[PDB]
Amino acid sequence: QKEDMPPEHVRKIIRDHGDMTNRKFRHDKRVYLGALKYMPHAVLKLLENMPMPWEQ
Amino acid sequence: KVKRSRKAPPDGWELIEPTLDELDQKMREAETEPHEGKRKVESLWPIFRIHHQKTRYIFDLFYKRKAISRELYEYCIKEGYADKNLIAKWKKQGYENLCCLRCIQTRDTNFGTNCICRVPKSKLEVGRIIECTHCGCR
Amino acid sequence: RYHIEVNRVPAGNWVLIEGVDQPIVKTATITEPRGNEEAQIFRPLKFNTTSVIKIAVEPVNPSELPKMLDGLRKVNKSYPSLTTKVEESGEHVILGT
Amino acid sequence: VVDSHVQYRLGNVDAFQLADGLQYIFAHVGQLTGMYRYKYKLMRQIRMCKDLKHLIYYRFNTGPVGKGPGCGFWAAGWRVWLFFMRGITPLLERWLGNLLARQFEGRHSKGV
Amino acid sequence: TKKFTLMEQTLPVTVYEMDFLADLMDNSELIRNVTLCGHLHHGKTCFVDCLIEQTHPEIRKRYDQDLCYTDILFTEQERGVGIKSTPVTVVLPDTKGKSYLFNIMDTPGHVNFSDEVTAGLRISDGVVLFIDAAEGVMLNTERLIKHAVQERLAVTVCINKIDRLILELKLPPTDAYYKLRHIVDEVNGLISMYSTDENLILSPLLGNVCFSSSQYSICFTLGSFAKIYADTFGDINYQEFAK
Amino acid sequence: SYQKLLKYYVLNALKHRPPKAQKKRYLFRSFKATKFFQSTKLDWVEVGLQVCRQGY
Amino acid sequence: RVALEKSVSQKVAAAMPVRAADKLAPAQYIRYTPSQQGVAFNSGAKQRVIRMVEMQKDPMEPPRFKINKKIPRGPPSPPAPVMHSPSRKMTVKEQQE
Amino acid sequence: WEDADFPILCQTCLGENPYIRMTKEKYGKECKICARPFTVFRWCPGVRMRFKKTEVCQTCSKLKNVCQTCLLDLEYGLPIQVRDAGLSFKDDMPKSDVNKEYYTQNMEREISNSDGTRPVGMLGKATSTSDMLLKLARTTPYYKRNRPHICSFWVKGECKRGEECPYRHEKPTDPDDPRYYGINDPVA
Amino acid sequence: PFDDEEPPLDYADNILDVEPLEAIQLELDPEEDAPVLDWFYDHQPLRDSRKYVNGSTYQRWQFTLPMMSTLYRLANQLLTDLVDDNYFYLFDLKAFFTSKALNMAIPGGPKFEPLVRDINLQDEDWNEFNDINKIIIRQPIRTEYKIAFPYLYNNLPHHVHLTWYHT
Amino acid sequence: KGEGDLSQLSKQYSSRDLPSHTKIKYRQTTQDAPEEVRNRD
Amino acid sequence: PTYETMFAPEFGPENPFRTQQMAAPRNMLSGYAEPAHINDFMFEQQRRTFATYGYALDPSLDNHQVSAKYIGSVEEAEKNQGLTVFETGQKKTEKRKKFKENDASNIDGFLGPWAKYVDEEEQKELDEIT
RNA sequence: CGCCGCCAAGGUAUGUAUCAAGCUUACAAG
RNA sequence: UCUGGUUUCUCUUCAGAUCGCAUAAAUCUUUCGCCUUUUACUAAAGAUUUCCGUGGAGAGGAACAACUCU
Ligand SMILES: O=P(O)(O)O[C@H]1[C@@H](OP(=O)(O)O)[C@@H](OP(=O)(O)O)[C@@H](OP(=O)(O)O)[C@@H](OP(=O)(O)O)[C@H]1OP(=O)(O)O
Ligand SMILES: Nc1nc2c(ncn2[C@@H]2O[C@H](COP(=O)(O)OP(=O)(O)OP(=O)(O)O)[C@@H](O)[C@H]2O)c(=O)[nH]1
Ligand SMILES: [Mg+2]
Ligand SMILES: [Zn+2]
Ligand SMILES: [Zn+2]
Ligand SMILES: [Zn+2]
Ligand SMILES: [Zn+2]
Ligand SMILES: [Zn+2]
Ligand SMILES: [Zn+2]
Repeated sequence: QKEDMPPEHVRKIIRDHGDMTNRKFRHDKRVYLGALKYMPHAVLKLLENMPMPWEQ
Repeated sequence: KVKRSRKAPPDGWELIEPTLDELDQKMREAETEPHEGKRKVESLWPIFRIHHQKTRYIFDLFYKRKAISRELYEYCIKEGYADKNLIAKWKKQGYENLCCLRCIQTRDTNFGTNCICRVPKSKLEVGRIIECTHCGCR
Repeated sequence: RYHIEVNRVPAGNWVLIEGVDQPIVKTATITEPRGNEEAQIFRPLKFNTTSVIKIAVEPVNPSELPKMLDGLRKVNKSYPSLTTKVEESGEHVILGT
Repeated sequence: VVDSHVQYRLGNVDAFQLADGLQYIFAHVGQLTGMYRYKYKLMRQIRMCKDLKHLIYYRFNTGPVGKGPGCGFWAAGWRVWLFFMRGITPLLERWLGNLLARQFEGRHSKGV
Repeated sequence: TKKFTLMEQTLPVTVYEMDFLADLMDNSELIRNVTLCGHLHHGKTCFVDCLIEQTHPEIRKRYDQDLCYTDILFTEQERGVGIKSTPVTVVLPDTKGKSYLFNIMDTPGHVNFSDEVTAGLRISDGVVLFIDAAEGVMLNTERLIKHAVQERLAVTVCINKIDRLILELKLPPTDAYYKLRHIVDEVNGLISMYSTDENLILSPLLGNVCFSSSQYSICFTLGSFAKIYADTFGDINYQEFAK
Repeated sequence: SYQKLLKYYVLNALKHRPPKAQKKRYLFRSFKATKFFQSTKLDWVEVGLQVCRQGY
Repeated sequence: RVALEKSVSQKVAAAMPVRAADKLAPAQYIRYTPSQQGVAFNSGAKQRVIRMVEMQKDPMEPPRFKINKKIPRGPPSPPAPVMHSPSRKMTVKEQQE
Repeated sequence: WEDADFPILCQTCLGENPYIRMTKEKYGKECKICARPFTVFRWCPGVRMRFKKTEVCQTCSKLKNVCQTCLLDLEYGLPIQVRDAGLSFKDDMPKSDVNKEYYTQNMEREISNSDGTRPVGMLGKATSTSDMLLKLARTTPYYKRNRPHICSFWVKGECKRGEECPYRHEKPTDPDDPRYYGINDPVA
Repeated sequence: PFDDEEPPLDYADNILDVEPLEAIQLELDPEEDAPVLDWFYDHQPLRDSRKYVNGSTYQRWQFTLPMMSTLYRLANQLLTDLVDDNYFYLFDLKAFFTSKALNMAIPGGPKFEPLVRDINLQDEDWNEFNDINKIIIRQPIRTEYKIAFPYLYNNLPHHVHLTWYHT
Repeated sequence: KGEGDLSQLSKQYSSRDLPSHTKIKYRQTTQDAPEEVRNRD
Repeated sequence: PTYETMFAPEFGPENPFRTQQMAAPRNMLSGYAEPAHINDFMFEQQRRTFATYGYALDPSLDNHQVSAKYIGSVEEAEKNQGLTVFETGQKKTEKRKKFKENDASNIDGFLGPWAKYVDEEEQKELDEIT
């Protein structure tokens, strides 16, 4: 029983974090390197789901 | 604005469209403004607040007031102007002044419990002006 | 594909035996060995085609020729129109259809 | 690939031209990424794009269609560069596991 | 070690235990053995599959590949040609419906495998012939009826694949009758090339030829079809209507 | 190029050993049950620009 | 076998633990009599039962601690006595050999 | 390097509730002396109080019979050198990083694996006690240990949180009087 | 399509309210493409309709024959007119497996590397006694004959598969 | 209680330590399986 | 097992050579720590009862061999006569009235549950310390 | 009957002594 | 007259099947081929895994579930 949230949440988090060059977010940047392990599995699940040319 | 259903939507969408345009403009302002001073997570409370009020506007416009028909209500949900999920927790009994869906998820919380936004204030201790760290306040 | 066990077989039917067929190469009949009525053997069947193509055949290793002779005889048993021979210059030969 | 779709949804390139776009991307990697340089076994798949490109690109041009750009039939190159990632997920997930380990807890000199 | 298509479990059929072999004892003499012969790809080793599914209530019927498990050998399940028969012993009930026996052999129909059909012709007498309705009589068909009447076996015929005549060639019904009348007339005039048995002709009215489609398991012939006219809404008294 | 695709078709169809994999785990059904991952429903190109931003 | 089986099971669920196990169900309470101070320390703290849960680990974190340390090997097991036969000395001549 | 099951925890750090709920990690922080990865535990002592997690490992607590987070004596509720001078013996431990440091912690752990019940060398002289230390063993402890430390932005008057600032306010600390053995300022 | 030192474009203020242009969308007419017309260009086409699809997991589908005959008409230009596996005599998978095992090639087919059956040997008296310029050659044995049935035209075959024969 | 680097102290999932040959052939009955050794001469 | 065996007292002068804490039973260096299987809900209820109102029932097994009192601060328990937090109480006193705007129509005027309440010399010392 | 398409290390040393950001906890505390 | 259930989400083992109407990458052991040495490699065989997916099964709800198969 956990479900979708508004789409303006991911946008707000990533627009905040930006390029991680501010000092407020320094506790999170370690976790960013930790998500490098699962980046090829993010790119695979991306490119499986390209829109076909008959879509917008 | 993206509509993603090519529908030429039904009636009366023309009387809710300036309202929903105002809420979308305020959501862009509440999405774009900087995060300096706003501490870490109070800079993400207002998107939950205006999402709550947008879903509540369509909510009390349809179930309570019975102005909008069913088809335009399902349209406003299926486009994106409401939650399909949060009205389903507003329809249930004990809770329809709800904050958002993060104070129901009992494993977002570490102790396996629901957040203290969702505690009857009459039966909490008298003066502590706690604001939920997820959703924003009670 | 399966096999159901039979105690005894009355006439009119057909059946497969289990193990009379060491001294046989083609069709023949069987009786009891009691010096009885001497059924003057059924004629061998007429193929209505002539096995005319004729390959010579040889084992690769010249050592173990009787094993391929055993295999060749078992071939000649299981394929009735086959005619195998061996001639004066030593090469075995199979002529078939 | 994402810059192709964002060029389309900025609206300053259209759908036939995008389809020809990312068909060129899937067919001509190696010429525009230099990924083969660091893992050379995938050069096979570069060639397997370039081979099957001919299959499509000489049946577009059957009849009065012309020998220029426009072959936006991009499924058959997309598939093989996904079948690459199908088996390059665990390998370079493991390579990055060892990289992040050695960065965050140091290398072990005379251990193993 | 390798096997050649072994089966076990002596699969349940209808009756064939020792509660019916005791009455198969005298019915081991009224067996009316057949060796069905046909041309190459005329559905007979699938026809025996159709009747063995009629016998057994245990099937792995064709959804993707055909159930030619009477072509048992591994040198014939990859070719699809038939190299070796395996004759079958079943029972078949008739329109009255107690039983008969029908020990039945199904030879390869390839012309170079004209051997093994001969080895069934000197065993049994039933030479029920298979012809494609959609293709006609061909080399092994005419050679094989010739070899059958040279042995003066009982030349009946089960022409097959009329679905292939009409789902595939899509003939109108009168022209389908023209094709079937033509093919029965051609096998009649072909049998009467060696006329020691001048009276013996074949037609549907004699109960001598049964149509079929082994793809979809239909028996046809009018002495059995006017039964299905009879049991529902007829009261016809067939075999005078059927002829 | 025709025959060099038939070569790959044959090499794939020849070496088709049956799938002896034993257990099934999911790694997204494993992630989403944590307090740290949240689900949403986003546009495509948002998610593409999202992961290229994150990869940088 | 069960001892080294649970040893190697915890080992491979720690050497290769990378694949998708559940966390735990740490609802297990623990009661402990604080047997040190209690007179008016938390007046009535006779036995003070607590709820111990286990904090979630996010699967996007690198290793946290620098596993790179080397100290020299410590004191071993203190020596067992030695107990040979009576040790001989040979000569001054075969030792010279 | 170290697992645990339950912490040491003198009574003033638990708080005034007999019913407290507490959370654990598996390799949490490091020990603030020997950098050893213990299992950090966290709880809420009281409703006006900070969380006070866990500061040193179980090994560095079993060495000097010290509680787990506030670094006081488990028998008394006193600092370390008060106990060691009041028992006239120091139970030495090095100062540097390796120089005998992790060597002696490793080996004193290796010879503490059997008991897990009492401190390693203090057991013989923790009996002959209760004369010079019992005059100062402050029972009914003050819970100002557990109060949350003073926030900034009330120090600068900026704190936009208003009432819901969880930490504290209007406690300006004084820069005149605020490790493990010596020397410590309030102990003198 | 984007220069360096340009951060990747920020989907909030850049293309969020920008409408897309147009998809490809080959125009389907009614009276011939009447069944598929309402749903043919849709993300999952029949998703919330219990008559034709499983459900929202989108696992199973059942169509009707007009609705599939129109799809079969639309799906030409990339679908083969071969009604049977009879065009594929000596282009089957098993013909290719035999060609691999026998080091030879069908023309227009794949050319693999040899396998463990690399080098043969026969001493001179033996292959001289079997095979001189003695045999009655009439027409040469092509390699399609050897790949067709690799036993009488080919000595020592192994690791070999055996092709289909006239559907 | 804090073993060497293979146990918990390292995330270095090296290749050559990947679950290969993860089931054991036992010597079956036609070979010299120890039940057929417990009596032989 | 028999009651007389375990309930039999120990002969001796109790060994007062030790301190109070080392003579006391333990398994962990700080008190005998042992597992338990309390109901989750009544644990949470009496926990929240103490956390709000400063009194709860005491948990024990063998303290006095009979223990049925309240703990914390005692007198406020019988001021409320032993009520809980999940009870609609005998009075509704010292409540605090919020102002509500729950239309979702006005903009910058809708405060649902986010409503801020109706209620809404040292710096010399702070500058001399810093 | 139509192979083929290329990165890194291997060279411009390393070893010491003073001088900030990077990264690290935002803690135990009369 | 009585009998009375498809979706969707999580776990629970079994998989023997073109588990997948197509098809990745790795490790080991040998032969190749380029090669100066090592990783990047080559392209065949053998035996192993990982990974992207699936099939049947127990349980918990919720989703019209009361429309009604029975
Ligand atoms: O790869 P490019 O040189 O960019 O050009 C390729 C392709 O090249 P390859 O065949 O070498 O892979 C062929 O062009 P050429 O071989 O003639 O150079 C192809 O086939 P056609 O030339 O028969 O069309 C077509 O070239 P064209 O530009 O004529 O379409 C195509 O071009 P794309 O690069 O646009 O795919
Ligand atoms: N259309 C149609 N095809 C059929 C029918 N019966 C069999 N077939 C097809 O004919 C093909 C070859 O026939 P088989 O099933 O091998 O039977 P067969 O005639 O005995 O072939 P052999 O054993 O070689 O003599 C099969 O693949 C079937 O698909 C039928 O009744 N109608
Ligand atoms: Mg060297
Ligand atoms: Zn709320
Ligand atoms: Zn909320
Ligand atoms: Zn809350
Ligand atoms: Zn420590
Ligand atoms: Zn303490
Ligand atoms: Zn403050």
